[PDB]
Amino acid sequence: GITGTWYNQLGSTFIVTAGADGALTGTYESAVGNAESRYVLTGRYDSAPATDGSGTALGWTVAWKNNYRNAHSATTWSGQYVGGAEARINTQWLLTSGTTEANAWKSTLVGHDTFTKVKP
Amino acid sequence: EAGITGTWYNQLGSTFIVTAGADGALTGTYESAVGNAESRYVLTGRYDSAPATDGSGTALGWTVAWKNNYRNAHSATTWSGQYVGGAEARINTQWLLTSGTTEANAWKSTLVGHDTFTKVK
Amino acid sequence: EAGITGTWYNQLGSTFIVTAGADGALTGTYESAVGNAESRYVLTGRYDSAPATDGSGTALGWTVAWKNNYRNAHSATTWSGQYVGGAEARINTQWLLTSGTTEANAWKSTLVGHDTFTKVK
Amino acid sequence: GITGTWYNQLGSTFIVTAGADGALTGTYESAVGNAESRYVLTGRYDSAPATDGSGTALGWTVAWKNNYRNAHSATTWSGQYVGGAEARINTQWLLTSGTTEANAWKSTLVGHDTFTKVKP
Ligand SMILES: O=C(O)CCCC[C@@H]1SC[C@@H]2NC(=O)N[C@@H]21
Ligand SMILES: O=C(O)CCCC[C@@H]1SC[C@@H]2NC(=O)N[C@@H]21
Ligand SMILES: O=C(O)CCCC[C@@H]1SC[C@@H]2NC(=O)N[C@@H]21
Ligand SMILES: O=C(O)CCCC[C@@H]1SC[C@@H]2NC(=O)N[C@@H]21
Repeated sequence: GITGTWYNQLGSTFIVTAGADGALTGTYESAVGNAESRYVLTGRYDSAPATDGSGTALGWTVAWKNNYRNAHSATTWSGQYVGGAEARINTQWLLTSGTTEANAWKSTLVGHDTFTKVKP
Repeated sequence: EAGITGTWYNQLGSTFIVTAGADGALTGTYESAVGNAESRYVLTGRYDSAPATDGSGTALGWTVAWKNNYRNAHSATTWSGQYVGGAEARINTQWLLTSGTTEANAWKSTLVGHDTFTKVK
Repeated sequence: EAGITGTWYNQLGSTFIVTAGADGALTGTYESAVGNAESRYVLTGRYDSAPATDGSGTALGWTVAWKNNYRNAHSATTWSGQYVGGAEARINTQWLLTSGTTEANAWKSTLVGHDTFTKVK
Repeated sequence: GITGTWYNQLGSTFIVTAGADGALTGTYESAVGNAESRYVLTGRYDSAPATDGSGTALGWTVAWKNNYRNAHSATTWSGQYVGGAEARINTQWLLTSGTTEANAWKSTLVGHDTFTKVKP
């Protein structure tokens, strides 16, 4: 299932609980960037996916402020969970930093992360 | 926080009602004017609760999974952006809408776009 | 084609000069108002030369590599979007700006945004 | 170098020539979507990359019209070439379909393709 401890290709750790009615709640620890230790995350997932082989849509957010650091930024991940022997969460993400209006054009990074439950 | 909290409408005519908590939480409901959607959907997200004071926006994001007690689109949108405060407050965003797909169709699972929200009263 | 061909300016104040060829080619120059850029840069792209006639936009895209004979930013932007014709013609786009990075920094190589171009005369 | 025949994770074939001063010219054949046979592509790349280990920035466009089909759409790929024993081109892409104004919100797909010169 979605609940568990996940790792992406960068070595970041995503610990999440999927509530029965669609909540995602957990913590995120990034291996890269202006980040240290765990950050709060919240999100949502489709708690009644299609029964045709399709993945389960989901998304979550981290604001990059915790007791250690504040990067004045937030990332959202949007993607789908694909169950099976080697379960996967495939995502695309948007990292927005707070900027002035004149620099808003360069406020948002985009990328893609794939998660599995295999520990580095 | 008082800044973010409130009712907002985007260029499509969608409605965003949000509460910003002291801990960095965003909670509320979203009603989309378009797509496979009807009525209100739960949203949850996070914002920078101690932002820069140097004329920068406040970073934030939130998610809606497009399932409520009336419809299920088997999809989820995330919005990533910044709140720009002041008397004409704005939330400027980019978003990713992922649909659940089969593996063969995963290449076409995700739409991208941008929404600008205006605060109402 | 006559529609796309011309001079266009975006919300940043950047300048796009383009010629649309009968074969679907776009050629021209781009001058950015912002970033690690000065003067004009070559652009090349493609457009749908036989678009739908049913009130839909004309799909198109183009690339600028941010090297000219005056500066090199070691980066490239692609714009993907549609031309909306008529007396107030627009090109509405989303873009991806990739910088060359080391492998360890590749996760932060790409910016995303959106530009709207207005045709001038 | 960039010039050559490349394949992505979907099995699409990208045949390209990198001109000395920054042009990319070639053809693209997609394994998926509303597409058959080869399509014209053009793009640009950094013809004098940094000498610090960094990749070479590049991008290209395909409009999905050829003598067989017209999907009334265009894709742009933005990314970097990474040389070495197993050269790679890592990209993110935007696929815009012509739409009415009211449907423009759903006009643009986003994804990511990785290319190598290894034939399936
Ligand atoms: O530098 C920052 O502003 C905060 C840390 C951002 C790290 C990002 S989020 C997207 C990507 N996936 C990760 O696991 N880490 C980076
Ligand atoms: O069609 C779906 O799968 C569900 C509805 C998605 C509607 C989206 S979310 C991004 C954009 N902004 C809105 O206010 N509505 C659309
Ligand atoms: O800073 C760079 O690496 C080169 C200049 C990039 C400027 C970009 S491209 C997308 C956006 N639209 C513009 O008109 N300018 C910026
Ligand atoms: O369906 C269409 O509108 C035309 C074909 C699009 C296929 C795309 S482009 C991005 C992705 N990478 C590929 O190799 N194929 C798909």
